[PDB]
Amino acid sequence: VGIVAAQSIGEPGTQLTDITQGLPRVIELFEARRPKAKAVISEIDGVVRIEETEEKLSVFVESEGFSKEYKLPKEARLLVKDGDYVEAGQPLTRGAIDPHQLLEAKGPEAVERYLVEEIQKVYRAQGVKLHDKHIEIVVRQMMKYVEVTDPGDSRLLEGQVLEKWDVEALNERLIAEGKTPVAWKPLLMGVTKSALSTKSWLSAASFQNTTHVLTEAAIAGKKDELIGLKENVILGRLIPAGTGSDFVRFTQVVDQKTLKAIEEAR
Amino acid sequence: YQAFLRLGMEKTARLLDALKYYGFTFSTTSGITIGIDDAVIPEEKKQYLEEADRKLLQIEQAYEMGFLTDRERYDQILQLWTETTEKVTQAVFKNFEENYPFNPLYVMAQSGARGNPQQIRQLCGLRGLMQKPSGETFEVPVRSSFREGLTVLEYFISSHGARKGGADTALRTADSGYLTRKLVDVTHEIVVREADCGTTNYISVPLFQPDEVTRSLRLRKRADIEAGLYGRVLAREVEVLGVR
Amino acid sequence: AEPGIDKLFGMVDSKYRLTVVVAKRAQQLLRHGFKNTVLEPEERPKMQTLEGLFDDPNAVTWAMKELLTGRLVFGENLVPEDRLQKEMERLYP
Amino acid sequence: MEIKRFGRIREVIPLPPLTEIQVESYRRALQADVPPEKRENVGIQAAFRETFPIEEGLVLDFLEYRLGEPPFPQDECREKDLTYQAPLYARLQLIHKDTGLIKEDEVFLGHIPLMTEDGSFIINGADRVIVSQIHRSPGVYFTPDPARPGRYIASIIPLPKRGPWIDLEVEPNGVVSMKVNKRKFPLVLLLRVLGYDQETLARELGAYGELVQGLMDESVFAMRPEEALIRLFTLLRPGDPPKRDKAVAYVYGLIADPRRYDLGEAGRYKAEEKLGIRLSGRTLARFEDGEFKDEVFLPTLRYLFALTAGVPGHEVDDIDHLGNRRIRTVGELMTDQFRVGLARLARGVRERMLMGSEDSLTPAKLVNSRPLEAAIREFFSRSQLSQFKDETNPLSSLRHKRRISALGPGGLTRERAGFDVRDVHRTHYGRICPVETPEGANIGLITSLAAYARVDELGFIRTPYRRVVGGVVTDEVVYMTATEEDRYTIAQANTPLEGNRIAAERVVARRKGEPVIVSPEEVEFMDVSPKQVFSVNTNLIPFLEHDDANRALMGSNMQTQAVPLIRAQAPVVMTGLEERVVRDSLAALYAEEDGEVAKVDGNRIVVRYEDGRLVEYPLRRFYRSNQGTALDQRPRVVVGQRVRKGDLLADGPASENGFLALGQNVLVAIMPFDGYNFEDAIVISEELLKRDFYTSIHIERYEIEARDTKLGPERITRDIPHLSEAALRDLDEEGVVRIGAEVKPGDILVGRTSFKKDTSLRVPPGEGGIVVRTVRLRRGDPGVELKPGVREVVRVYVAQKRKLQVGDKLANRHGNKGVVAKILPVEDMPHLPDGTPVDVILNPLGVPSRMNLGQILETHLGLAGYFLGQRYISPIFDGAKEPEIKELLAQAFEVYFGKRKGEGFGVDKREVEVLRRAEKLGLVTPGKTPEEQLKELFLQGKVVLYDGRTGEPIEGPIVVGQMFIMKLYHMVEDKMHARSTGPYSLITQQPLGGKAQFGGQRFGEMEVWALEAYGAAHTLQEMLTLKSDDIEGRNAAYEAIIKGEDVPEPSVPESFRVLVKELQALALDVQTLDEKDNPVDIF
Amino acid sequence: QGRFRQNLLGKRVDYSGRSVIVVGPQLKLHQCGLPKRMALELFKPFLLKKMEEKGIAPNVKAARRMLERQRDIKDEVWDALEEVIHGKVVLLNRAPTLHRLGIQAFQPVLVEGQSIQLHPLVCEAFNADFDGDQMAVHVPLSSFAQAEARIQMLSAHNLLSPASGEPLAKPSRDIILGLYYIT
Amino acid sequence: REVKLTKAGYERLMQQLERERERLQEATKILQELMESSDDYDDSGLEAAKQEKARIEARIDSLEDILSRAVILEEGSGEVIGLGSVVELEDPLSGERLSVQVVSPAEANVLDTPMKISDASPMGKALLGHRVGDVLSLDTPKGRREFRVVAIHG
RNA sequence: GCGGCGG
DNA sequence: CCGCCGC
Ligand SMILES: [Mg+2]
Repeated sequence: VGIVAAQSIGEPGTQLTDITQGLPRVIELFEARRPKAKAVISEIDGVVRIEETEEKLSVFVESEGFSKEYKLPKEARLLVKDGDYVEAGQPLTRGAIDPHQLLEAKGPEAVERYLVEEIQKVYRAQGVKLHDKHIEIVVRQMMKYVEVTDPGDSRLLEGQVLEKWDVEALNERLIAEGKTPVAWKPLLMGVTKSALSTKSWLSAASFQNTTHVLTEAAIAGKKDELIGLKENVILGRLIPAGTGSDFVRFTQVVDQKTLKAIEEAR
Repeated sequence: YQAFLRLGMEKTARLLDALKYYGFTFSTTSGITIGIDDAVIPEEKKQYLEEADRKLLQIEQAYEMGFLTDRERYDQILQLWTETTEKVTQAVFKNFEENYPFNPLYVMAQSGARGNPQQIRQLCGLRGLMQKPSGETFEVPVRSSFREGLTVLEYFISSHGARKGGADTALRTADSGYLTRKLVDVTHEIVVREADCGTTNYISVPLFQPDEVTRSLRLRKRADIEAGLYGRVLAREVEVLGVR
Repeated sequence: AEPGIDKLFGMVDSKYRLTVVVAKRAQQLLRHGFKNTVLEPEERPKMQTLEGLFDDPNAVTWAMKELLTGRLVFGENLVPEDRLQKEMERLYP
Repeated sequence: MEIKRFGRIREVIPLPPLTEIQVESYRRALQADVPPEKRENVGIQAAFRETFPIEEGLVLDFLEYRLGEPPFPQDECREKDLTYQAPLYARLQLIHKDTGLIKEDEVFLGHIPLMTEDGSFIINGADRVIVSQIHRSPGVYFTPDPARPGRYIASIIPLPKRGPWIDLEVEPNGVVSMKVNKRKFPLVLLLRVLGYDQETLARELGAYGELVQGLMDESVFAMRPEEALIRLFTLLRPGDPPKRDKAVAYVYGLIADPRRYDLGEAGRYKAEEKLGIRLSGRTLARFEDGEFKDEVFLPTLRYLFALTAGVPGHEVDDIDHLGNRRIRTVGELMTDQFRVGLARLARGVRERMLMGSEDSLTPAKLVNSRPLEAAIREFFSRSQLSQFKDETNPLSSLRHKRRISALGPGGLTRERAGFDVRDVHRTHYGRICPVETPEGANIGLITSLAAYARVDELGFIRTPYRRVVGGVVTDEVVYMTATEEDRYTIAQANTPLEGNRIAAERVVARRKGEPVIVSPEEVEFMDVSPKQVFSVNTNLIPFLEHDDANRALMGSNMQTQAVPLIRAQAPVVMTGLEERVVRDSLAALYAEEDGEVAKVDGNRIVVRYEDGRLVEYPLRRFYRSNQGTALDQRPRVVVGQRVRKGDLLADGPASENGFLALGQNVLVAIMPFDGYNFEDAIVISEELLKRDFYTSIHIERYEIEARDTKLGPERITRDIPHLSEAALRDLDEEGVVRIGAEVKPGDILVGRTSFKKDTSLRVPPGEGGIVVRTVRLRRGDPGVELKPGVREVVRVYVAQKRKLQVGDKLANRHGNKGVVAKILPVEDMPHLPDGTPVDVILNPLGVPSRMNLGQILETHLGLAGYFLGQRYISPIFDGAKEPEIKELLAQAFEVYFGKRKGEGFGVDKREVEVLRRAEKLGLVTPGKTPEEQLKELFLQGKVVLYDGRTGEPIEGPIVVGQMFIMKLYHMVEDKMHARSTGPYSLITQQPLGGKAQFGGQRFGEMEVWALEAYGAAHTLQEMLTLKSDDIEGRNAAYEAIIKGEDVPEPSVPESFRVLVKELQALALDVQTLDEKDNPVDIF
Repeated sequence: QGRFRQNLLGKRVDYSGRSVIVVGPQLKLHQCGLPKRMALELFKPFLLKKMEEKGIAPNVKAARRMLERQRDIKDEVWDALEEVIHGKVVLLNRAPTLHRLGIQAFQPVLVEGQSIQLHPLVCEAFNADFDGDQMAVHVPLSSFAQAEARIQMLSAHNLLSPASGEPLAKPSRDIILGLYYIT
Repeated sequence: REVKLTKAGYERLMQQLERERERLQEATKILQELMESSDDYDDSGLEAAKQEKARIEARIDSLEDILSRAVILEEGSGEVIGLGSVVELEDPLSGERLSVQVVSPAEANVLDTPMKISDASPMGKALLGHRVGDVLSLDTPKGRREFRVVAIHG
């Protein structure tokens, strides 16, 4: 599937030639970035209120006791008005949005759904009809890594695989006692950087720098668990996918004549 | 598609070849060809252009008086044609639908065969608005059809666009599926190996879209809704219109 | 397209599974001799210059043709790795 | 065949010398045909006077440059790989401080190439072309500022590249901004340097601006005058002696940096008009009298302040306006490098003034032809501008002879910035074809010039118009400069006229790139002809007016790839330029003066002029074109014939009868076949192959060298070390292969031996043919340049006949391109009522989507010509009209159906049946007689056609006609390598090829993915192993297959192995492991 | 272009070939028109053996010389080739290989000439028209490779697009044209 | 800021957005067909369909912008000529009658019953703020003609 | 690596 | 993007 999704999203790119879009919007979207026309998202979830004219206008999300001041230049176009509610990560300005901010305010389940849809948006307007499945597979990998704030094994300034932490935390509370919670922070790395820092050394030796990659992988006697097409390609071994699939790479065929014949050997 | 789901894969393959064979044969015997007269010009073209033409004088006389701003003049004229051209569009088609149901050029277009409404219009009706170098569309439209001789200048004027399109197809083609490249870079390790993963944390696919005109819940387009739900697996059961 | 590829797919739990069984089976058809079939009687494959597909044109064609019927069995761990090839040489000249 | 043309727009003046661009450019470049008493003022001589008066006291001056004895002749230059250059020397005299003595003498300073009668050059063996160039004509312009929508900035650009890039900007914070080469400084600072005092300056400058408060500001640096010259020098980034070392300032004075362009119109034109007024000298040059004069500086700012103030004259300069765009003719290009060489030589001679004993030094001691030769030579053989002469067919070469490029020096235009330049600008009218540009990246950046477009005194492509006074049109034509065209109100040529008087009230005209309906009283100028709007290349498409510009392009470019067919036929329907192209191109040979013919050999043509001279005109028999196409001159004149001046004596490559012809006119039915003409396939009638309709001759030039190794000279003899005698037959001449032999793939073309052996030029897989000419260059070289080590060279020309086959691709002038899908037996292909079958069947479907009605038109007219037996000439926008065609088609019905009535028979039961389905279709007026009906159906351009396979009609009239279609330089000979196994690189292990083994297609990751996705495990494994690196894998594989067995299983790819070690070679220790983390052995 | 980047960036394949493609109307999505002459070379080794299987040649080296200079080999060498290809399939590739359908598998049916006959319906899959486009062809050596090639890689088996669940074997212009005029 | 329109102006513009929506859905289909067509690819087909589609999308954005933040002023009564006011001007000398209605820049349309003139229009500027009886002029290519506000009507 | 064409 | 042709 990894492939298949990458493909289905790539071909179409060939026809995607204020607010800016097309390939660049697709590159900007896959790559967590700060688009041309940024739109200030609301970090606090309350109601809206404005202050008109004055070389600067201001949109204010206020409620219980505090208001998150939003400075909207005299040349911005805001469409939320003096009065009603605004959830975290809601467009306070008009145009494109910045993933990082939207991740902080609303949360991850929103970033993901944002990316997916905001991506489709372009292909849709270009006639292309591709299943969300694929934009999902990709995007998921864009948040397969998370930072650390509460340590147990390694220190808290690291960026490691999300699931590798679900293993640590699972066996730290479950099998071996002493609930040393491993608090982490979801991280929206860019597609390119997700790739850059992809766990297996074999794969790193390929794109970035082969010196650094092997250097570090040297010190910590790294064991490249052979899974993934790239790395396993080099081995020149059958790919882990397709027919190589661990699921079927081992399958036996017999004839009722030779089967009863094994019982004849018994 | 139906045959695929209904009778199986290979059987469908059979039907495809089948259609392929007949479609082709009938195609040769049908006797369809193109001839300059086959591109028929609507009698009303001379009408709508005249109606729009006089209408243009009104806009002119109106500015030569001082009523409309330098800009308003422009925008109003474009509107004049933008509609006039669309008018002639449905006209040519109306002429084929009522008088020449079996027109070669037409039949080609209607049937998923070849041709596009917009093109058909450049032959029988008229391709009218071609933009200048920058982007601001031209004030004068291309009154001609290809059937009749596209004039010297009208051609030249139209040239600008064809060139910008070529440039666009260039730098966009040679991008070399750049995205197919990067995409592959981040998804080249993803594969399917499993046993129904036990973790049931699902994504709820929205069936309604927020604001464009203002706050008002709408039903996401048929297309898109499909895109998000087709071939999916329901996280949890849902009784909807009587079915479980 | 192919003969009962539909039926075939419905006999396996996964697509790629089919291929594997199909293949390895083609291997046994030639390795341990070409008579290690299960449907040689009336209704076995065939060619058109003469009726000689009865000996060794395309292996896979046989495999699939044989798998279409409930003659062969395929599984994750049906028979002990090494013992399979030893018994086969013995009963097939 | 009668020739009828439908032109109604009085084409006032004939087209100009189509290759004038290059021709004249070189003539004026190097005025070597006329004496030095009236020697020119530009090119060569100008560049001479330029860096000649040498002053180091030393004094070496120019006298006269003479050259003219071409070492060898053209053809010789081609057969010998010799460059066709002229010897160039010049008289130079050295005057001494010792006023009483001087020295005159001559020194030959290298050879310079010459220009052929066609306009092409001959460098190292082959013919090359020097393509035109466009850029920002070194002048002064004012463009709006980048980000700040506020005010605009001034630009001062003068080539060459050495010259400084000057800009002028005014900022908020304060004053002026004049940045030269990555840095900025006060605009006043310099002014003060020159003499412009606060007082005088402000007064005349700010007398209307108020900005001046920007300049008069120096109250500190503005009160010291000369000292400001030193002050400015400090502002140079480098730390250098403050002792008045004009140097870097000397640079932007008069000599190098600005320009030595001809005084008066070169840069001055951009001066006078655009801004300021008079020029002194050549550029802002005046380093005379201790003080400096810069009549250019203040004006530039004097317009800046005018620009930001009022409408003293609205100068917002549109960069792309061809009026600020110059085209570099060959001459200017060659001359340019010439003065660079002149400079390079002048460099050493000054060094050689202090280096020797006074009078002891004379011409030689000051001159070395080393600089100039490497200079020029480098341009013709290395410059990214001189290229292979695209000679697929004459026309082709001709276009390539006149196309304009943007990329080049790099200082004119680059790669990544062009969206702006790529557009066909307003000003391109009649100066640049809007259709000639190529598809894909590099679009709109490289394009051929227009019809009448001719380069003036300094580049600006001028175009011809017709001045009109009152309601009267004149023949008095003027070639206007892009800028000058805007001042007037020009009108189209389509404007109805009664000789000299206009005919309508609302008569179209275009003010300034703007369509406007003007009055007869306001028409100041009129267009010459519709032709001028496009290129020669484009001007060849029949009903261009009915063809979408986008496809028209495909159509123009396709002609450039037409290939010479033995039987050359001019288009059943022409534009009106075919005659001309063959004429100004030099394909055919014309008669100079009136006279009679003597000998009409098949190799030569000797005629006797009535004046008193009898000349022998040899005919290039069968020469190898650059692209490998036949180039023969076939005499069209009989012995003893009275020839008119300028009459075709012999026909060129594709020009038969004197008309241009590429491809042939074939009868064509426009309908769908099984699927043989599916997406863009074409069906062909075996019948075509029979009359050698589409057959082109081709030549491949295989070359082998007798290299000199320190292991023993590679001799060239009949001795073939491995004992064959059956492969030594054709190789009769000791070493060489015999002329007229049939060489097949794998035969020996030439034999050779080298040290430890048979190293012999063999027939490379693919094909050979018949050996037709052979060239050997032994020891005592007559006048050839044999590279070093190269003992002797051997050239072998081979040719064969290209009959049209399934892989080949043809296409019409409108843009319908396609490949032959099936060659049908005349037996069963679409035949007409009368036995005549069609030749090709085009699929209708490819016409609607693409917009090119033009073809469907040509076909209709082409149908008339078949039964009317006549060819027609339809002008670009002024050609044949829909009514006139129906008229000729009506005439054609009397030939087709008329002879039918007399011959004795009527209508078929089939003809009646299709008529039923036709009336029910609405093609025929119900109620008329079949006779009458069919006529009305024929006029539509459609006739009845019976299947041929079934003999049953094809329900519904189908259109048919004579469409002119060509075969392209696309043979399938370049399209199919079939490799089973063979040679592998010895460095990387790749199935590379070379001689006998073809290469294997690459698989790239782009395709691996493709496989990965499929789940194509082994299919992928196989591609990376058994088929590529596992030397033991591919081995077992081969063997197995030899055995009819089942390929072995893959062992660790050497790439894995090779990696373990590469990793062992370093500290890193890559250890493979088992199930339970334990070792495992690759070996 | 180092060594770690070597195993991935790609390389040239044995048992390959490429030619100009031409539409093959009669041909079924199942098959593909391949030039015998090309097949000969493509399936050379496989042919050699079959040559000995049939009296045409005594041994391999003989069968090879037999094809070294001889002009036709007529019906018999041909009978053998056509016999060796029986149920085997080859792969085809189109210029830019964009999606998994960029390469499809077909059963080769030997034909005259130079061009390669391709099925019309798959012309959509590979962005491929007939104005001279050329496709490359490959051969699955292993009986395992052959298997997957014809099972999960053949054309007629990959009808739907992995992009969207919509078909890619959609009838194109000509077919539709016909089918419409008749209904 | 704010855009002002008449009830008639609102309906007209709202309907326009509706029509343009159907046009956009139709231009969509076409583009989709072309992209999957890929027969005679790389030609006018795509660039044209996409360009047309763009011109549409642009008119839609400007229509959705003006319609989302416009105000409605109920002014059938009043005296001074303001937005929505339908004035009638009589050329003194010739006695020529003219019917005009000044409205916001977005409502302007020479095709309406009374010629809808932009608020920020030269003629539109001159008329706003004046009442029945007034006399004023502005520049005109041929010269300068003064008109007298004949009457002010709803 | 520079240049030209084709899809 | 891949394929070729040449200093
Ligand atoms: Mg194509």
